[PDB]
Amino acid sequence: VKNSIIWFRKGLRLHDNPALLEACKDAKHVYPVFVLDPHFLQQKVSVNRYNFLLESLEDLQRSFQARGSRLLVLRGKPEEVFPRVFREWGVTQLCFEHDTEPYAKVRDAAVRRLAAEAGVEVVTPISHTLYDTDMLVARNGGAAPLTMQSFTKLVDRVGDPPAPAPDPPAAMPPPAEDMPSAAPAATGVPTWQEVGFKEPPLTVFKGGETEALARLEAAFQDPKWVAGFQKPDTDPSAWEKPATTVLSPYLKFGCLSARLFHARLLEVYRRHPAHSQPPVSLRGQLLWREFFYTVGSTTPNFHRMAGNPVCKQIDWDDNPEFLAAWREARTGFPWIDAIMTQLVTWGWMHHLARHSVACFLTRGDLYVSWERGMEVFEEHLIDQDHYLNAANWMWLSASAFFSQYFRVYSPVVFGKKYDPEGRFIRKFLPVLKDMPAKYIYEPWTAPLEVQRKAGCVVGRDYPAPIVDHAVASKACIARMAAAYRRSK
Ligand SMILES: Cc1cc2nc3c(=O)[nH]c(=O)nc-3n(C[C@H](O)[C@H](O)[C@H](O)COP(=O)(O)OP(=O)(O)OC[C@H]3O[C@@H](n4cnc5c(N)ncnc54)[C@H](O)[C@@H]3O)c2cc1C
Ligand SMILES: [Cl-]
Repeated sequence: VKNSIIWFRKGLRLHDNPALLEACKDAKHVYPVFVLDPHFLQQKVSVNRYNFLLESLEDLQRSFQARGSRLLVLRGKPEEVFPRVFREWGVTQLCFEHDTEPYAKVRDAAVRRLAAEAGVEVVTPISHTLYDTDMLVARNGGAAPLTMQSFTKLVDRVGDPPAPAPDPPAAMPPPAEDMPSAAPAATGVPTWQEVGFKEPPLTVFKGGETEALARLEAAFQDPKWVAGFQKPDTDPSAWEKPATTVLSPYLKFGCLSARLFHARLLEVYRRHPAHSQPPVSLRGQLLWREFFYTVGSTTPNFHRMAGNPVCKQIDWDDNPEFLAAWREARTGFPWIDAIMTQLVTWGWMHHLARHSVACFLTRGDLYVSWERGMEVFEEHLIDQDHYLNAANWMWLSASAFFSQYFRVYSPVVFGKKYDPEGRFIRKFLPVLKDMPAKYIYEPWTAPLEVQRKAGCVVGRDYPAPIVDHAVASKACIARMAAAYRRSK
């Protein structure tokens, strides 16, 4: 008989899951498995992203229970768990979504060898990304395109991505009963308190495939907005109803299939001939994800500066004081501090909000390495993606892809163009709630009487600005100009 395991790592969903469809085919028993490291926090990860994963697994558990099955959260490392459960469950086939991250390739290689020793067939379909990323490289002459414009001409020569896979059957072959490694008390989904966290999650975005689909349909309720979407024209100060889809955490964990997203976009585009085109369109945003995935998977040391063949080597400063002030939202610039407060509270900010804080920390003001800001983003972001977080930090620091280091966002003027009353600022920084809008972006310019009437004295309730933007930015520009000249 055929007994199979569908191993969840990403792809935390039942829709468009070719690995699950293959695991169920002609199977007598199916073991849906997620491997959890109970010593993860005793190693970096916020409760917001880890609870988002737990809610995603809880959503999987209900979906499996609704089809006569059950999700098994096995404790331990995969190289030690699978050799046992291969023999105990009589497994003949192992199925999991292909992953191109560096750690994934080492882990998957090791598991593949253990599977061959136990006589277990391994099927690893591609469905995290739109395309087979190795096929795009092979189609482009053996090297990944380094520009979005050339990357778009490649995907247009390849054609549409594969259709989303059909849904699994209404009933699924259940796990075998009374197997010791499948005991319910040792395979349940843990809560955020049980994995070690002490502070509760504060984010407003709930995890799981069900939430991902409901947010997808909400984005498509207005097909004209989808068709006319232009990323650079969206509002970073909008928080009550964010100006973009906020599908990034679900695409990161695979709660939403990118191919389903892409297939829905094409339906709307066929009916609205004036729809926006890449790179600004909503399809263009999925292409940025694919573009960065294709470059980064074929570039060694992509997440670092040294040894990265595509990253500029810049003499970033080792200023721990500037980094701590930026990390703890006490720079003295309310627009910067409000975004960094949203980072720790929600785990998600609008793309241009991330532009503001990343330019400020790196090539704009503090001249700290993009790797340091990256480490802070990887801790709190619920959409934390190894390749996207890398490439966008190298973009914002003018270390890769982007080179116009003379374009420097003002931490005073940028948000003021969207939100002159500072509603975004008062939301996330309630200490400035009573500050009049004339000084909300520049509280140190307010007279002492106004600061006292609003109960926010600069240097007592809210910190004074750590740098003068006009002085700091001119220095960063002069130094970036020399870094782009000394190289060749
Ligand atoms: C410094 C910095 C760090 C970032 N780190 C991450 C990260 O860790 N994870 C992440 O998902 N995105 C990251 N981004 C990209 C961008 O911030 C988010 O993808 C976007 O803000 C998510 O909101 P959304 O889903 O509403 O985007 P939408 O505008 O709705 O775009 C839809 C989808 O397209 C993809 N996408 C959009 N913009 C980009 C982009 N610039 N690069 C790659 N994919 C994109 C995402 O999968 C997103 O869900 C980063 C950008 C910056 C400037
Ligand atoms: Cl500006």
